[PDB]
Amino acid sequence: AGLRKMAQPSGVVEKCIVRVCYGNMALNGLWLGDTVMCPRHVIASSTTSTIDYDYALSVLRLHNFSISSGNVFLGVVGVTMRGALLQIKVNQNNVHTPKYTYRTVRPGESFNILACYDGAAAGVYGVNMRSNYTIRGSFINGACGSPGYNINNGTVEFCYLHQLELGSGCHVGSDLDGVMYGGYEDQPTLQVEGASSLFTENVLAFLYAALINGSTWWLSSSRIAVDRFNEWAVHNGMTTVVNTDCFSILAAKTGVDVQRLLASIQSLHKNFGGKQILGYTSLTDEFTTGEVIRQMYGV
Amino acid sequence: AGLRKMAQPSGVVEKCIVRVCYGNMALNGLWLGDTVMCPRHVIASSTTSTIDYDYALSVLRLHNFSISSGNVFLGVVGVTMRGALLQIKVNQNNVHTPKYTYRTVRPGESFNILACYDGAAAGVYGVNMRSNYTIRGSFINGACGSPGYNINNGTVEFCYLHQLELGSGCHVGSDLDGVMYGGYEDQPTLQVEGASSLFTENVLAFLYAALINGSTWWLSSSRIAVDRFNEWAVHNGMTTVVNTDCFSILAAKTGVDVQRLLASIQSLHKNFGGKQILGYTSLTDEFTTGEVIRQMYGV
Ligand SMILES: *[C@H](O)[C@H](C[C@@H]1CCNC1=O)NC(=O)[C@H](CC(C)C)NC(=O)OCc1ccccc1
Ligand SMILES: *[C@H](O)[C@H](C[C@@H]1CCNC1=O)NC(=O)[C@H](CC(C)C)NC(=O)OCc1ccccc1
Repeated sequence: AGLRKMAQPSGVVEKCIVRVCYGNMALNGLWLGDTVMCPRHVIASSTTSTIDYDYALSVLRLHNFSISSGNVFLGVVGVTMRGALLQIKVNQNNVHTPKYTYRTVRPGESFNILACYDGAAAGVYGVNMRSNYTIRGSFINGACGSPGYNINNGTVEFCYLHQLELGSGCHVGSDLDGVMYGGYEDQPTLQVEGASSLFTENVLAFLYAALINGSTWWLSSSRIAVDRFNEWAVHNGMTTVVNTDCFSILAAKTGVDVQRLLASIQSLHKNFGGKQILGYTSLTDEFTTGEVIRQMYGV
Repeated sequence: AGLRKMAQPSGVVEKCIVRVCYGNMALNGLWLGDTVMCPRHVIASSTTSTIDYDYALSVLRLHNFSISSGNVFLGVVGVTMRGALLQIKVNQNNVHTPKYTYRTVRPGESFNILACYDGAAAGVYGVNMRSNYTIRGSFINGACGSPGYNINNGTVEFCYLHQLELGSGCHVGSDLDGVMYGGYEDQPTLQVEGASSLFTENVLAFLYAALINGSTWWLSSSRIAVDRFNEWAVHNGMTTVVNTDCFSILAAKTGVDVQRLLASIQSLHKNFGGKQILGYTSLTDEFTTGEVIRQMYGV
């Protein structure tokens, strides 16, 4: 019993973290095979104005990099621009490289953050990509380059490298192709986050978890159809429901259909805060159907 | 920016997990040196009526154990009772044993859980020991023997091995000395959790984190002496405050003294009136001052 937001174990990723320094900047990189990937703002000069990154690369000198795995320093052979990342070729292969892939995550999907400082892992926690392509992380100065990952059947799927914090305190990365999530710029100029909405398909998963754990006080007797709910959602800070086949096994185990949970969601919006669900805010959207099925029933 | 309940990286503990099977029982053990520690109910022939564990040990057949680290099987040399644990001497030293200590945690303290099934880590999350010596876990069948840990200066401090779930779904372990937290029994008979109170010093830490992250709408201009607050606390489900030295740094960073936060707690203890603080709709006691200082300022 219980429901907790968990991270997948971090050991296989920990041995891939390096410290990457250039000039006055220091952040983290991801060392796989004979390449280190890191946010390109490590080569930028200090300025609140816009950075011409092609110019910064044109004046770069390879001997000004300092890249280290612990107290072992890696020699730099070359550098390539990769979107908002640098691909740095080094003279040593990481013998602890796991089997890995890259994958760009989509809104509402969960993954794991390995928060790193000075080229070493400090903390690990699960996150969920919001509708405005930000995550609700915890990062302070020095965290850039911290990776996000999922572990799928022995292969590490890398999906995020940390890049910046917005004025609201939420967090933005790029994928490992160098594409910034949400299209935000890797620039120091002021940008404000897009509007954020609760991810309704994840709220549905959370409410099924609550039923399985014996929480029913919030359950409506009424029903509302998916498309009518979706019309209400986009005026009330919630995302539309697109996928429902994923709920079939949860509806079968609990005896409760999606239309009943959608009506419950509308009512919870009306006395919002009056009571928690399993000790959480009643409209919690950080859990996916997959995470719930794993925690309730196993892998 | 941000505040997240996070775990310390799990890599050094993952290499210590083994699968321990006996008869119809399957759980997890902790392999350090040439010893495997696991909950002694692995040798119980029921978990349904009161168990004479000394008898169970006296009729044990060493060969009926199956202990494995991945696909490496460990030979059992002998078995000793250690409180609510078995101390199993095995024929191989774990070469990946980290530097480690044991320590029994106290109410209000945080640590990390590595949830394990079939002798392998599946998830990691942070917890905080309640005043009734239970934790807010997520565990299903097969999780017993999952360890709790902290890491300090590269030394692993083991403080918990998972033992049982109480009727309400909260979770109980033993320390690595074999002493059950809270004096609960490692017996299948009926047990109910004791009364629980919110840990006020942790609620204070959370409100300081909220201030550092720009959440101030709830902050009282009024204040209340620690004396007066403690009279209210014991009739309102909260612990008394005696240590305020742990807030000196946070009060200096924010300019807000403890007495104003105590008045705010009184106002917020019933509800947040429909608003949120760092995403919460009710007070949380899961964060210590140490976690908050680390996440806001590093170390
Ligand atoms: C890389 O370590 C850093 C991570 C930030 C630092 C504070 N919390 C974080 O997550 N990223 C940057 O400093 C980034 C560099 C740009 C060239 C992309 N800029 C940034 O995040 O500053 C925006 C900001 C505004 C207001 C408060 C805090 C940060
Ligand atoms: C060890 O794997 C197991 C972990 C429980 C199982 C369900 N969630 C857990 O944390 N511990 C026990 O099964 C324990 C055995 C002692 C009483 C000897 N008994 C227990 O936890 O209460 C029984 C129970 C079983 C299944 C669900 C809820 C309670």
